[PDB]
Amino acid sequence: LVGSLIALALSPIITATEESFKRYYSPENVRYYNSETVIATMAEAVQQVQTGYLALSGNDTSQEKWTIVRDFRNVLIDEFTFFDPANSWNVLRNGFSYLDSAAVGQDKFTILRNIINWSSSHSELDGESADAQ
Amino acid sequence: LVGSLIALALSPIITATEESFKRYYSPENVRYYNSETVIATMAEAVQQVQTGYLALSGNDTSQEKWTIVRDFRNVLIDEFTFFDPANSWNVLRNGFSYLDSAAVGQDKFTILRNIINWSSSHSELDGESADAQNAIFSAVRVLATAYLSKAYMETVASTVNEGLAQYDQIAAILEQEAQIAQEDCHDNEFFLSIREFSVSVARVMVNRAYNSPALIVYSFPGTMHSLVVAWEIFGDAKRSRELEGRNTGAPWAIGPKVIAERVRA
Amino acid sequence: MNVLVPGIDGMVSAGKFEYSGCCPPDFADMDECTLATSYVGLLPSGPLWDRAKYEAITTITATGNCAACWTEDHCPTLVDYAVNVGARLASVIDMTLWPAVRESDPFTAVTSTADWLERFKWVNCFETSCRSKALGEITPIEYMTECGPVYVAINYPPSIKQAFESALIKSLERLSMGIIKNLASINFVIEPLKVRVVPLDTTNACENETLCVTFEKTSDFFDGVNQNPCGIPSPVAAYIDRDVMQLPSELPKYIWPGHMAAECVVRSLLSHVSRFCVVRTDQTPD
Amino acid sequence: CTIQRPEPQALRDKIATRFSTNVLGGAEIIPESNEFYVVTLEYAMQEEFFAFAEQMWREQDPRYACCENLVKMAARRGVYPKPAQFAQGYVRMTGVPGSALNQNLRFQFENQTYEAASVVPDQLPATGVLVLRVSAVTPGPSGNIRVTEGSLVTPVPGISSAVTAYGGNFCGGDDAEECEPFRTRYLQRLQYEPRLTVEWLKSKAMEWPCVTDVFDLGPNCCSVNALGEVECPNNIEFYVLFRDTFDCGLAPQCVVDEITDWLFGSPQGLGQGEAEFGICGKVRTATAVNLDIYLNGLSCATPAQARVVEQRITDFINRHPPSTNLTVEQLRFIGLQVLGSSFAFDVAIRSPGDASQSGLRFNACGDAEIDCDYKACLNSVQVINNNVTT
Amino acid sequence: ACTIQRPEPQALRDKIATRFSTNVLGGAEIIPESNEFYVVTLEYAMQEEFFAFAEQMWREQDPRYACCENLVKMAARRGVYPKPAQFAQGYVRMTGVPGSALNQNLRFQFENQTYEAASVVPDQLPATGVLVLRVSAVTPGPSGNIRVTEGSLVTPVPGISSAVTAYGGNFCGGDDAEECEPFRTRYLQRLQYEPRLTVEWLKSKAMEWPCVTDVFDLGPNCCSVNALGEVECPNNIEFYVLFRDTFDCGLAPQCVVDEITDWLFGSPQGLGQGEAEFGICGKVRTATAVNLDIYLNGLSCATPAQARVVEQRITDFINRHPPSTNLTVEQLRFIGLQVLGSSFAFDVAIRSPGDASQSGLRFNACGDAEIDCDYKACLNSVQVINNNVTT
Amino acid sequence: NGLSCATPAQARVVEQRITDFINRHPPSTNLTVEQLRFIGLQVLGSSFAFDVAIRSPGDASQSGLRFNACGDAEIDCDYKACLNSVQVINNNVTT
Amino acid sequence: GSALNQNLRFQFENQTYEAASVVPDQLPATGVLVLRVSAVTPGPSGNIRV
Repeated sequence: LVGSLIALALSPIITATEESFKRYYSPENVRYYNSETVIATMAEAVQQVQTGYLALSGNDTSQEKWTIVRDFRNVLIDEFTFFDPANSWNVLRNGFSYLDSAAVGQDKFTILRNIINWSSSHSELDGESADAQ
Repeated sequence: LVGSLIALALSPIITATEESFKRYYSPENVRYYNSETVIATMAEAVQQVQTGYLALSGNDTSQEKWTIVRDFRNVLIDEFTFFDPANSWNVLRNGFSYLDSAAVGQDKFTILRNIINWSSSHSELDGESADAQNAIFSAVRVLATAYLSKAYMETVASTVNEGLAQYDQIAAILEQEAQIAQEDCHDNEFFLSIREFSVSVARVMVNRAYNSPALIVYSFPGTMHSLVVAWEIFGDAKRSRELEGRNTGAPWAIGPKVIAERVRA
Repeated sequence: MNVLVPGIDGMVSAGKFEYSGCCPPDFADMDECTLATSYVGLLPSGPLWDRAKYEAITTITATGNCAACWTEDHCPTLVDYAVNVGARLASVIDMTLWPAVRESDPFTAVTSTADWLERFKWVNCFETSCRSKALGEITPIEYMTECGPVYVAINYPPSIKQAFESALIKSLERLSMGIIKNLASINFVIEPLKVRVVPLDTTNACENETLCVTFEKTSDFFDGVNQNPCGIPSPVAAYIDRDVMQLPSELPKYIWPGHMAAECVVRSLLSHVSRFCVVRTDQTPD
Repeated sequence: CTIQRPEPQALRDKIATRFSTNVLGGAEIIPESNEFYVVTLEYAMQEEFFAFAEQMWREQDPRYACCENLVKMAARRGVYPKPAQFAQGYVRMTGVPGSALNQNLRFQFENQTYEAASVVPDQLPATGVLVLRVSAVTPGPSGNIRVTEGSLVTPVPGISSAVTAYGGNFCGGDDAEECEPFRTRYLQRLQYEPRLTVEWLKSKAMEWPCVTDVFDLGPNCCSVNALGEVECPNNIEFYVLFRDTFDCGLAPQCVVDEITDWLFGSPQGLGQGEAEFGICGKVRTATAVNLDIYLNGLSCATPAQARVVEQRITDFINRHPPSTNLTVEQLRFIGLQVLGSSFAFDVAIRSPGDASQSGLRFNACGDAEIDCDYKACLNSVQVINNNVTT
Repeated sequence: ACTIQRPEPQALRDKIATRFSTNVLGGAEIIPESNEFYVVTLEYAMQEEFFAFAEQMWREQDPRYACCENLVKMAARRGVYPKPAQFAQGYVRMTGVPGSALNQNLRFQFENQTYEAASVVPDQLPATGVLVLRVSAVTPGPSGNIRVTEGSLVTPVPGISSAVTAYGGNFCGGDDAEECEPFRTRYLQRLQYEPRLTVEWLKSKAMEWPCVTDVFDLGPNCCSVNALGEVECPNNIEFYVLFRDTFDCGLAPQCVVDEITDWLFGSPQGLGQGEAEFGICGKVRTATAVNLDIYLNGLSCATPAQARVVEQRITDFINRHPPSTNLTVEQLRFIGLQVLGSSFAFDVAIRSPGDASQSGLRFNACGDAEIDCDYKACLNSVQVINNNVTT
Repeated sequence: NGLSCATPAQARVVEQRITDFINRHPPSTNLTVEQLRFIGLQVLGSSFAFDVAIRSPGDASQSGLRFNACGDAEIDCDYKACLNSVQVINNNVTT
Repeated sequence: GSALNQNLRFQFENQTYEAASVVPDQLPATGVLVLRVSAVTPGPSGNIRV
């Protein structure tokens, strides 16, 4: 019985993040004059992942790139998809999975750093509405 | 053909209980103005098992739980199921079978103890009607005691004193049932079966208490930490976890007398 | 025969067991002196530690907090660090684990009394302007105004609020177990509030047009809360002075928060009775 | 989601890596150096924390708390152990009417001393008979002896030195509880809630000494439920029996009065007793009505069958609720169940001496009608033959 | 929101620094950059985790924060357990030539739902040639509830008619399992302090009667005041019950609710012969239906998906509306406006069928449909008027 | 009107939400009653007896302020709606 | 009332289209439903006038 010291464990943190995100993000309970703003923020967050993926796989011409691109377009066009916490989390997690496997090595340094930059903001609403953002 | 000393034999007693219960329980022959009361008691006896099972499997959500729950409700709703001694016994025996397999270990201690408590009553009717009602109580208690013994065999004995204390709790119950069956030659064969089962239980319970982990008392020169005690006795400080359950006192003041296993290098 | 004692199920007979002696030490027994010097025994043994481990001393500074005493011929060694670790665990256990256990039980909570009430969804009936008209023409905290009665929200001092909330929690916990609504059981439930019910009618009753009860104080002091694992709680006054708090003169001279909560609880319990009346009588400290 | 106590090895590595990365800047921990002892001491302080916490959180669990901790957090919620109980019974004394009585009477039956438990009247009744309630002086099961004759411990002027106990019945004795039986019935009480259901009140009355059965008012009783200007029912009353102590199981009014006061309190209607606040009630006894039964044709059945029919009939009437008709059809069914449907059976009910008894009346069908506060008591069963066969 | 008070970080960091100097360094403070500085900072970090561990292990014991598994373990100690799944139930009529033997594995089918005998079948058909059985759905869940009266045998047996009919009623009673969150709220409700729990106990009990779906307390319109202008509080217990899955609109006839009242309170009421305690007297009510037509305006500009969901949400809201409660245009407008957007141009109207008057229905100036006592708003039709926009 | 008969916890939430909404209101925009009413319904429930009304302090006249038939508040250019005081009144009977 | 499925697809002159949105549980009351469809295979061949 031996231990592994050549790779990280991302399953624990990812599941831990899922619980925290599900706990607070609930657009159907926030005060009604803030639901639109909260949802709009979520759409922007997904858009950031979409831009990152398209940059990494520029020279790819497989039959899966067309499918993934179509999937991204469909989700954003549809409006009710983000009213469900379950749907919102799944898109966010899966979107990152495609981004990670797009390229291997130094190619991802710039893409991920940009996303971290965009996610350093803090909400300026009040009360529970701030937590949902 | 070496003998086995790691499990009990429940098939003999269970079959013995079946014969005794069938001998007297007969709602169709008891005097007519007591059949309703006798049947009502049996329905209560089954309900006790139903409550026990539902408590043990609270967090289960498999497809089998729904079927078992439906089966319990169907039998109780039907009014004619308990007129047949054959049907009555089968429901009673099977009910415990599901109860015993619901959980393993200490989880069954409280559930089984409650059933034994409910089955300590004695009927207040006269003549035959009394026998038809005492049979339900006596049969249930013996079954619960037998299954309670099996539960104790699935847990590690914390201490010799505690392990033997558990055994005395069982021998007393079995002894009481033996006296009732032999009160006036009420059931001679049942008395023999109970007596033989009790000695069989003792052969295993005593062995578990004295020889399961084979504990022994040490004599240290003063109180010392759990980690240090584990390293000295055995040679591996990672084994200190065992000492937590058998010794009182804070983890930093274990002693001056310690209870641990036998080194068998 | 035996002497009965109040109980959740009515009047019962009590008794005692015989001392066993198999209780693990509680938070109270733990002390900084107890284990600060103890870890000196976790170090190895040899010529490099024998002298240092032998000369280990510990003294308590101003506010407890055991600290090693450095004489004029102290030889620095790792043994000093071991003592420092000992002081740490004694302190961390007190600041971290002791409060966690203390607040978990309604009969010992101290700091989280207000939070516990929100768990029971307790709402007082004397603070809503739309109170039930059966609660009396003028409640003790209402002064008449041209446009009907008006109530005043009192801001109790800290100590009484902590004690009053603690007492209320105990009674609510007792009631959640379910009781048979007779006089003996009810008195026990609201007993921690230091209030007792007593009917006015002394004859047979059961035929008269109304049944009347009144509330009598049993003591002039709540049972305080104690933070430390040892010692005894400090009692606090259960009343409040109108003039001291600068309240409208229309209010009664003395205001008892405990009596108010007890009255609300009893009224809800005996709502189904159609001829239940309350005649509150002014009470003053002894 | 769940976070639990870490294992030893997985815990030390966390400390060693944290210590190395932040303090030594990634340097390895060389064994036997000073940092090696610092790391291991740090881990020890870490493990002792969890071990103590797990040990202490067990105590608050009633299923595992030590005995001395179970008595507390159990008296807090109003649950206490049970001490040794006392046996009780009824006695009878006679003497010259008008003699002065005392409140310190004592009775010695057989190696056992019993003291008066009820309030003794100041003077003996006119009829010269008095029935008390006595309890043993030494608690325990040994107070359940069955003797019928006893003597007053100390002589009293004008009162005989010989007393008798009704049926020699003494019940109630018991021993104290133990730790384990108390642990149960407490964590079992946590799953219970009383509700004042009529069954609960009925079961409560049976705790009185020497009580066997209990029934609601029979069909032939017109009850009253208002007792005041209330909207819907407010009152409840029911009977009691003492089958094993008094003749026919019926007790004199002197006893049922005591039960009513205890159960419903005194004054009534204010929840002074064991009943709900604002609920009034009453417990009443009945007067015996004797009957004779003439079974016809039993003589031609086997002796074994004859006894069974006689025994069953006697038992059924003994348990009959007060103020209820004793129809002929019920008796006939008992005979058919054992003798077979083809037997030539017949029964009839007649009063002793064919006299008239208050509260008794026969209908056209032959049954016996009994008014309120009256019970059917069997006086004698006889077998007659006036036919031929075989 | 912390339950374990945590002093200010500066206060703590001083305490660790002071203790270290007194014990190890003999009274002197630390150099800004040295091993002593870093070990002190690390000691502070581990202290924070210890606080969190105590905070969590306390939090994992309170009913309103415990994990989804520890919650059920705690509920066992107080005799509260989650509700398992249920199977549909009902009666079926059978006709065939007398004397033909029967089988125990018999099964039926009513509208794609397969039912099986739930009781010991007799040996053979009785003399009259008519038999009545108890059946339970082969699979659990609410899908077993259906409102039909004719079925067909699935497994032919000689001598038994190929056509089988149910009783005048229908099969129902099936339900799905209980999730975690609904269990948590129910458990907390039991633990909390609630006045007049006797009313709550009866309300919960009524839901165990077969075919019952919802229990509604007396509506606001049911309040009454005597001639003195003082609100009157009755001493009886009453409420409503609906059978949405068995009767049209969920309103049952009087005869059905009369049986429930007798069982719940006894006959005569108050004597404790029923499920209620002694001295408890009440009555179970029903309701009468008033039809309504709802018109949605200005929905053409919305995308087809938006139109579908807005129509669906309003339909559900009206269906579940309690009896003796007003139905205001504001509520319906708010529900739709919540989906379309606060800036959308949305409007609704309510009108009666054929604009005819009905009993217990009154339109106020604002456009609300006021409803009297013992009356429920029953949906009649949802129509979205048509216009032309965006061309 | 009517909040006094709701639980104290719910009462504070409604007061806090209303105050925040008006504070963020854009200048020179009407403050209709329906917006305030919706805030109450989202938390108190659709079946609650709720009602709101807007009145000027001391029922005086302020430049750039008018009330329409529906009861809303009309505000002209270069003017903003500012909360001055929120009070709870009770004039009905229930419970 | 009839229940729907998620994998249904259509055809218009040899071109097969599949639903491109979450299909509802069952047909609505009016019995008419509107869907969003996307060509199964990409390319200009998916453009048609029918």
